[PDB]
Amino acid sequence: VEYRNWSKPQCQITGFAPFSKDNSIRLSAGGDIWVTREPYVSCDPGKCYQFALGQGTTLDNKHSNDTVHDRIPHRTLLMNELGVPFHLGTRQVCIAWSSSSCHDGKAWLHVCITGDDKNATASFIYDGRLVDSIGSWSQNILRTQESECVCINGTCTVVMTDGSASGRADTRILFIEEGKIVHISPLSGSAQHIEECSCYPRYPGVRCICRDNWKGSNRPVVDINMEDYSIDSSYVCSGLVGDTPRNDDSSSNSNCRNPNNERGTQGVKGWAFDNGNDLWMGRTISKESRSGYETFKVIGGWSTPNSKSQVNRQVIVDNNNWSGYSGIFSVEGKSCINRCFYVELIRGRPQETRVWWTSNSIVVFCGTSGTYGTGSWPDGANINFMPI
Amino acid sequence: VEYRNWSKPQCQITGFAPFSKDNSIRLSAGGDIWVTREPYVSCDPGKCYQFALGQGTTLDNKHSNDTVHDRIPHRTLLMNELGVPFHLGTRQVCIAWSSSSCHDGKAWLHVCITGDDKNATASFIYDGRLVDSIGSWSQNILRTQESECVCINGTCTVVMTDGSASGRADTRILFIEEGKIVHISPLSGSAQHIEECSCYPRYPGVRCICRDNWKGSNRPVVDINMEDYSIDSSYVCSGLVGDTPRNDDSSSNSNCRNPNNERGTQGVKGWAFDNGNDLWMGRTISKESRSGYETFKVIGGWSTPNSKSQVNRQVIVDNNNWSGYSGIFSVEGKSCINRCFYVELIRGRPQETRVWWTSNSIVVFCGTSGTYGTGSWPDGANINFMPI
Amino acid sequence: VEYRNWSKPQCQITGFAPFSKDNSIRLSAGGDIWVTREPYVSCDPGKCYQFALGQGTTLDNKHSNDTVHDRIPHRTLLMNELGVPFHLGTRQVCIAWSSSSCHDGKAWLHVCITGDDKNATASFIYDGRLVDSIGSWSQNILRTQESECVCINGTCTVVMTDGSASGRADTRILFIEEGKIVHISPLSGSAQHIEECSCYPRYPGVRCICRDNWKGSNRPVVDINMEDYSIDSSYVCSGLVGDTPRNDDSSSNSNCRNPNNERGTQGVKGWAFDNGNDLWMGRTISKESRSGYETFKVIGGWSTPNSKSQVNRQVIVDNNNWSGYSGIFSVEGKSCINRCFYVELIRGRPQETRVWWTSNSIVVFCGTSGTYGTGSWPDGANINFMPI
Amino acid sequence: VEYRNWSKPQCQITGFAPFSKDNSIRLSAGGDIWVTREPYVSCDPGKCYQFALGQGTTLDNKHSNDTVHDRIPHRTLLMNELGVPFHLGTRQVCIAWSSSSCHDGKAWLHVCITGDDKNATASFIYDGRLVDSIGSWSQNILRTQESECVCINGTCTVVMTDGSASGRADTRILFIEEGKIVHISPLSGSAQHIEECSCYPRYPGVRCICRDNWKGSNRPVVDINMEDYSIDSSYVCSGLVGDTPRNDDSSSNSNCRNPNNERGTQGVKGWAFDNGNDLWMGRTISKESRSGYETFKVIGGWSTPNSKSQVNRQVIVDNNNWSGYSGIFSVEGKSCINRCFYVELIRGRPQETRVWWTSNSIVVFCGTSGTYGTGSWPDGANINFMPI
Ligand SMILES: *[C@@H]1O[C@H](CO)[C@@H](O[C@@H]2O[C@H](CO)[C@@H](O[C@@H]3O[C@H](CO)[C@@H](O)[C@H](O[C@H]4O[C@H](CO)[C@@H](O)[C@H](O)[C@@H]4O)[C@@H]3O)[C@H](O)[C@H]2NC(C)=O)[C@H](O)[C@H]1NC(C)=O
Ligand SMILES: *[C@@H]1O[C@H](CO)[C@@H](O[C@@H]2O[C@H](CO)[C@@H](O[C@@H]3O[C@H](CO)[C@@H](O)[C@H](O[C@H]4O[C@H](CO)[C@@H](O)[C@H](O)[C@@H]4O)[C@@H]3O)[C@H](O)[C@H]2NC(C)=O)[C@H](O)[C@H]1NC(C)=O
Ligand SMILES: *[C@@H]1O[C@H](CO)[C@@H](O[C@@H]2O[C@H](CO)[C@@H](O[C@@H]3O[C@H](CO)[C@@H](O)[C@H](O[C@H]4O[C@H](CO)[C@@H](O)[C@H](O)[C@@H]4O)[C@@H]3O)[C@H](O)[C@H]2NC(C)=O)[C@H](O)[C@H]1NC(C)=O
Ligand SMILES: *[C@@H]1O[C@H](CO)[C@@H](O[C@@H]2O[C@H](CO)[C@@H](O[C@@H]3O[C@H](CO)[C@@H](O)[C@H](O[C@H]4O[C@H](CO)[C@@H](O)[C@H](O)[C@@H]4O)[C@@H]3O)[C@H](O)[C@H]2NC(C)=O)[C@H](O)[C@H]1NC(C)=O
Ligand SMILES: *[C@@H]1O[C@H](CO)[C@@H](O[C@@H]2O[C@H](CO)[C@@H](O)[C@H](O)[C@H]2NC(C)=O)[C@H](O)[C@H]1NC(C)=O
Ligand SMILES: *[C@@H]1O[C@H](CO)[C@@H](O[C@@H]2O[C@H](CO)[C@@H](O)[C@H](O)[C@H]2NC(C)=O)[C@H](O)[C@H]1NC(C)=O
Ligand SMILES: *[C@@H]1O[C@H](CO)[C@@H](O[C@@H]2O[C@H](CO)[C@@H](O)[C@H](O)[C@H]2NC(C)=O)[C@H](O)[C@H]1NC(C)=O
Ligand SMILES: CO[C@@H]([C@@H]1OC(C(=O)O)=C[C@H](NC(=N)N)[C@H]1NC(C)=O)[C@H](O)CO
Ligand SMILES: CO[C@@H]([C@@H]1OC(C(=O)O)=C[C@H](NC(=N)N)[C@H]1NC(C)=O)[C@H](O)CO
Ligand SMILES: CO[C@@H]([C@@H]1OC(C(=O)O)=C[C@H](NC(=N)N)[C@H]1NC(C)=O)[C@H](O)CO
Ligand SMILES: CO[C@@H]([C@@H]1OC(C(=O)O)=C[C@H](NC(=N)N)[C@H]1NC(C)=O)[C@H](O)CO
Ligand SMILES: *[C@@H]1O[C@H](CO)[C@@H](O)[C@H](O)[C@H]1NC(C)=O
Ligand SMILES: [Ca+2]
Ligand SMILES: [Ca+2]
Ligand SMILES: [Ca+2]
Ligand SMILES: [Ca+2]
Repeated sequence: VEYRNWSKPQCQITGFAPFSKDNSIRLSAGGDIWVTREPYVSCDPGKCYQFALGQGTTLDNKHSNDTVHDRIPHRTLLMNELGVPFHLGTRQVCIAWSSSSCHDGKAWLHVCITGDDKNATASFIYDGRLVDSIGSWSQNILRTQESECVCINGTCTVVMTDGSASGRADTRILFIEEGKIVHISPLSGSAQHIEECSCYPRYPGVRCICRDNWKGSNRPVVDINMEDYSIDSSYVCSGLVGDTPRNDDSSSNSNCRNPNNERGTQGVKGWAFDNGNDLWMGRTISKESRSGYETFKVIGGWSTPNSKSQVNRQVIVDNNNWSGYSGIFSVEGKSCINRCFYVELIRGRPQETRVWWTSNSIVVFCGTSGTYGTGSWPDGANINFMPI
Repeated sequence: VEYRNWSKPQCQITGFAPFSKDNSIRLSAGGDIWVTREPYVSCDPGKCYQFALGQGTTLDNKHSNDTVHDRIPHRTLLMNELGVPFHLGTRQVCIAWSSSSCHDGKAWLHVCITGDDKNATASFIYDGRLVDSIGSWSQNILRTQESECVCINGTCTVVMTDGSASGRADTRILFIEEGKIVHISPLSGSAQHIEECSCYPRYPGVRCICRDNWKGSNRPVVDINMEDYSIDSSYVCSGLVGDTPRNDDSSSNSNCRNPNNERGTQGVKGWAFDNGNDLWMGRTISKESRSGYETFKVIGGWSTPNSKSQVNRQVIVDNNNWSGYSGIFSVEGKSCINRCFYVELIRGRPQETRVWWTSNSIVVFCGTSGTYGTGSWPDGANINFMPI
Repeated sequence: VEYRNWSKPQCQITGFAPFSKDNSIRLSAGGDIWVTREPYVSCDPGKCYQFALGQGTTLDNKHSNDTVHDRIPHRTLLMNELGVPFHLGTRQVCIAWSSSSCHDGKAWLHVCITGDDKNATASFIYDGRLVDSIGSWSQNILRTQESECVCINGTCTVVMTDGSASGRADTRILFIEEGKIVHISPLSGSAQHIEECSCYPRYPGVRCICRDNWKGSNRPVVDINMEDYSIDSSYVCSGLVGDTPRNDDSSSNSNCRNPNNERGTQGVKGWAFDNGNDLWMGRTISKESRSGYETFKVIGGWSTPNSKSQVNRQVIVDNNNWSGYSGIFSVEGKSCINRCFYVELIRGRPQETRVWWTSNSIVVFCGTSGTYGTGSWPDGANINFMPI
Repeated sequence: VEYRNWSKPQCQITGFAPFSKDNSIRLSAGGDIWVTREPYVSCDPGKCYQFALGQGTTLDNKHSNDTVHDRIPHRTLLMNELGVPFHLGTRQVCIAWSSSSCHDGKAWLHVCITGDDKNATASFIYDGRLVDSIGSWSQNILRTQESECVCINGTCTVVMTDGSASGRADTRILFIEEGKIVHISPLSGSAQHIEECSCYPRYPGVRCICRDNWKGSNRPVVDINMEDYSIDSSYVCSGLVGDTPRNDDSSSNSNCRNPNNERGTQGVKGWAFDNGNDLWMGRTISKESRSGYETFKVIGGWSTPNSKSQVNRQVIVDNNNWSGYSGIFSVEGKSCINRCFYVELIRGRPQETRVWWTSNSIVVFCGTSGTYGTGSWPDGANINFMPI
């Protein structure tokens, strides 16, 4: 087996087609299913896997109470084949309240963070064994992507942040070979706050669209040079911005370089990718809450500041339904690299108070060069039918 | 591994022998089992798999209420080794309220349809990745076989329909290579309505026996030429007709060419196959409801219009028990290709109203050249023992 | 992979050592576990599997009521790796209320009998496909070994009986190559009634120790010549007889040739094997009921009529606990063939009437050339703790 | 596949990083999970597995009552991939109330002890078959490591004891090749009582840190020469002793040679390993009970009698939480052999009497040459939420 290089052109897509749905919450009402959040998808050269951070409990279980909280020692990284719900036979791959995983063509890398808020540990597990670890450098919630890392020619890269959630933080980009950290680069460029990067291979480098939790409702961009380890960063050009919260479309802005200072505080993990001058992106339908999910192409959204002409919109989850995090993953085809995305469908607290837990299901779409119709694929559970 | 060509003669059979039974509904009364309908079977070169469309819920689960409905966003294609019940570790292969699957000798193809009735999307997944998609062409419930597609020399074919369920519709035959649609041929010939084809390899081509939901209780036949993509169609000759509803045997007719206009509206998915001038077929025992199931050979049933001489009858499910959809699948043996079939055993609504759900189990038989006895192999659940 | 020839000498054993226990009934009180009976064990060249006839239901399930009955259409052959309890993910390999399975070194053969008492069907499934079938020849409960068949050089043999349970019956020995019946030999010799043979390879032939349900509490022997298909039969010489019911040790007899007419009617499946002039055998401890289980070597038990000197006794299940069927299986070692056995531990009806079901667990022992101690390994469930 | 030689240098470590956690008890409150104790971890050349002794029952099950007891016939060795909780699909590998397992590079060896206290049997299972067995030599609870054995060049060694738990006993070191005992060496050296050895490869030999249940709160050391089968033994030099119970640090002693006679009776399974003159070790935080868990390096802890200079302490489980047994396992990396350890987290009786059962979960850490922070990773179940 050979290392992945991702050295094919990006598939020319017309939009996205339905790929997977796990129905986790509906099933939790009649079966033993893990409580999770922060899911993502990543594929080895043959097949795709779904990941999520468990809460060390199933849903119909008194331990599900108060699982809205982000970090406990019992959170572990769950990994199943895509479409297999997180049942009790699910393997816990490592201890983690923040994680990233990727396959370099030969084996899986998992980056797993756990421990005290002020002094966390990131473990690097490769081909089923612990190879390296690093401790918190800013003593303030060391944290990473919550989606797939990217490997080119045996070197994988992952973005990690330590420091304030609402101010200048310390972001670093790690380069990892067979689980061993070989280089660490500081963030450089004009992005002012970076969290939860959704990264994809863009040979010969890697590109990430992230979350600015401080001053921007426009999404930061991080560009990683795999050859000399140099880093650059900026903001997505599109005037149709990707974060939540954000201003409405008529009053949102981005200049490609700075956070827009428009309802910039807080945010949600999301994604986007460039195609020439244009941009494919997803976002919540609601500008204030994690409700609904839509994708579209912005004409000039990559190259033209404040561009707002969109086309090829698709509703993924209608605005009467809860969404959550979303992220990108890439899949190598015969002659091109396709882009896919997942969206987290969060149920329970804080939005739905009949129950005491917080969990999620997922829905997954992949780029297509063919044609498609319309629909909406929400979580689908009836909150009144759930164990509280 | 090589592409399948199915280039062996058809096995000479004397009837069918018991092969598999999953007992899904009996088990659902004491375990967490998926609610499903529209099951089918298909084998890779090594082993057989059972498929079905989940309802995004288990049976003992409040979400099982009102699962009689055909199309919701939460339906997904389930896939297990044949004989493994749909428990919570079952993989959901794609999002689908209509589907077909087949293995070309190298990898699995799944065709999965979901979304809005008037604007559905068909996804084509090959070797674990989304390769193509197509949108609705008549804006009226794009739909496909609900049984295995057939591949010869790396080209797979699947029959799809869009348009009226009770009038002229738009049926097309897709040719697919490694997940990519390479050609689409319109239906041609004298079949006037085509749904839910049960197809089998008949080298060098493919033959399908389908459901006419409009004017015929005789089953349409679709012949597919894999070399030039040409299509022909007609109706099964046998005067013992295969649809439900239908006239009783003394007053049923087929002329091989036209729908018989005998209780033609509505129908059920079924199968038949030719052996020279003769026909092997199955059908429900009841002529008006999906109750019981029988198989038999009709002498001259392939070649002689209105032939009604049967022999080698076998009861599969006695008429005091519910059946449902049925379909064919083919299995390559050492020197010949065998024909097998499955029967969907529907329990719950609308026929049994003590419970609020609709689900099924399955029973499976394979052609034999040996001898056999008699029996009946129904679902076997006691409706009074079930969670409602 | 090559066909098995079993052409190594038999292991010299000093007794048996603990190998496996599944604890099915204890687990059934807190988990979804199949109701089964008539288990057995068989190994491919790499690993062992446990088999049993399911009753189409789990134990904590209203359908478990009245599972004391032997034959219903919902019984299927279950197959797991040895030591994996029959949970809901268990594969049902075929439809069967009587079965036998074996691996020829290349693939599995399953012989599965189901259908009407007076007209049953045996299906032969090889390498995952139905290859042959045969119908009842005496119209009276066609039935087979309920333990492993034996294959030498690609030809597998299995013993089947059709006819009276309490009088002359029609026993036949089938020879099967890759699932295809190639020859059928009538029983010959002096055994007067043959059921439920426990067979083992004894190169160049196969030897079976069976159950006489008519006139003998001494066990019949069937010898199968794999080269010319000839059959011989007689009775185990040992004066310590293996069936239940039977006379006490002081008044039991066997002459090697005829049924002993000592509490001969009824019986239980059991096993024995020869070592030179001596005999290793197991049996219930109770002479009248399926209670307890013991193994020992009878000096001259193979060659000397009415021999009663035993040595190397081991209690497997003490007499205060229920047992049931037992059978032999053989395992190829580096330089010899080992013999192992399982015993079925029956719980519920008819002996324990607090509950309405009948099920079993298993315990498994293997021949050893080493040393060992003592113990008792019964089912271990508390009938008062069970769902009724 | 080749035999393991473990012929690489030991990894230089700075401490330990989080590796795995199974959350067994939390999950048991909402799912069917095995009752277990005496867990351990061992890896084949590709991946790691978790083992434990089941109690033949799930936790939410009336049979979980009184599972504090050490030895019943229903205990079996469970084996899952590391991180997969012991659900109902878990394989029971053999019958055992004491065990050890290891992989020699080609196949798994399991050593399984069961039966009567005064006459137990040890079974040796290699590559899925029973190869050897040995009976009790002192008629007083034959028992072994409860952690991984170690194989070099096709010879596996395991430490077994028979005799008094509180006085002179009979300890022997077995040498095993493909499951067959080829040599047995008596314990030699100055260790006066040996139980539950935690062994690791230290090419060309094997080293074990054990439990003295009689006179020492310092841990015995056993050195095994794999070339001539010679044995040596002594006690860990460190004045910071590893057993529980023990004296406080100010008044604890070890002279490297004799048991210290400081709260020597009783004990708990634990581990340590050498790095030059220094010692890495773990122990409960409490000196009297199985509460808390800490690791640290003792400068001169291997070579300097009574050394008490520690550095690089890490809390693994804070002292407000229950621990239990702990043990070492070794993982071969690209250029070195790493050392890892697991901690058993015991819940229920005798410490927590709200419930009537005794079970455990596990947490697992691996050596790292990188950096790390702080935390505590206890079982995490709320005893008040548990089925009693
Ligand atoms: C059947 O399905 C197809 C495919 O999904 C669908 O065609 C699509 O329709 C949408 C909506 O009209 C198109 O996307 C739009 O493109 C225009 C530019 O041409 C944009 O202006 C639109 O954005 C505005 O309107 C949106 C609401 O529709 C707002 O949310 C947004 O803020 C803007 O105000 C939007 O991007 C899309 O291009 C086509 N896709 C293709 C491939 O043609 C079709 O309509 C469906 N038919 C029915 C009747 O369901
Ligand atoms: C033991 O099992 C065997 C094998 O299943 C069984 O033999 C079969 O019997 C049936 C019924 O007699 C045969 O099928 C019939 O064939 C005749 C032509 O020879 C047809 O006329 C029959 O059709 C008419 O009758 C049917 C009801 O039986 C009606 O439903 C139908 O509409 C027609 O009116 C029917 O097809 C079959 O050929 C044999 N099979 C073989 C291989 O011989 C046997 O009877 C069983 N024995 C017992 C006592 O159970
Ligand atoms: C520790 O375990 C060992 C191994 O299990 C055990 O040694 C065995 O003891 C039994 C019982 O004494 C021996 O089997 C006996 O052999 C004699 C002939 O030498 C027979 O006469 C015995 O049969 C008679 O007695 C039986 C009851 O014991 C009756 O059931 C039977 O009907 C006969 O009347 C019996 O076969 C066996 O040979 C040894 N095994 C070996 C290898 O030595 C030992 O006793 C155990 N120690 C203790 C004290 O538990
Ligand atoms: C963030 O995490 C890091 C890494 O875990 C942590 O650094 C570690 O701190 C501990 C505690 O200070 C160090 O271990 C100590 O080393 C000294 C020798 O230098 C020993 O004397 C200590 O033992 C004494 O004190 C213990 C209590 O701390 C007693 O239990 C013991 O009996 C002795 O009296 C102890 O071994 C360790 O070396 C460092 N690790 C590294 C690699 O630097 C750091 O403190 C954390 N920061 C915060 C604010 O949480
Ligand atoms: C399944 O859902 C149905 C429909 O919601 C439930 O029956 C309804 O109950 C409401 C309120 O009690 C009535 O007003 C409706 O008339 C009922 N609908 C029908 C068509 O009868 C039913 O209770 C649910 N079943 C279960 C087991 O919860
Ligand atoms: C198992 O089934 C039997 C038979 O139905 C049940 O026993 C019967 O219960 C019915 C219904 O109340 C009574 O009318 C009969 O008198 C009973 N028959 C006998 C033979 O006593 C039994 O209750 C069922 N067991 C369980 C646990 O449901
Ligand atoms: C677990 O088993 C114990 C022992 O049988 C049960 O406690 C006993 O209950 C009996 C009957 O009331 C008393 O007479 C004994 O004194 C109790 N034993 C002890 C040690 O207290 C207990 O009820 C069982 N637990 C559960 C949850 O069923
Ligand atoms: C603390 O909040 C951060 C993360 O935010 C959220 C959320 O749903 O918004 C979920 C995460 N949950 C987990 N990954 N477990 C957080 N991240 C962490 C490390 O808590 C945020 O990005 C600010 O730094
Ligand atoms: C709408 O009815 C169609 C299908 O019919 C039925 C039925 O049990 O008859 C089940 C399917 N259920 C699913 N495949 N989910 C339907 N087909 C669809 C696509 O709904 C029919 O063939 C007429 O067009
Ligand atoms: C009818 O009884 C026969 C079989 O006996 C028994 C038993 O526990 O004794 C279990 C079987 N149960 C199943 N195998 N299912 C039977 N065999 C059959 C075919 O019923 C007996 O050997 C006489 O013929
Ligand atoms: C009897 O106690 C021994 C073992 O003790 C412990 C314990 O938690 O301390 C658990 C074991 N439980 C199991 N291994 N099942 C015991 N060992 C046995 C064989 O009982 C001890 O080391 C003294 O000899
Ligand atoms: C869940 O925990 C909360 C907070 O501690 C408490 O207020 C509430 O009563 C609990 N709810 C349930 C369902 O037990
Ligand atoms: Ca923001
Ligand atoms: Ca019709
Ligand atoms: Ca008898
Ligand atoms: Ca001690």
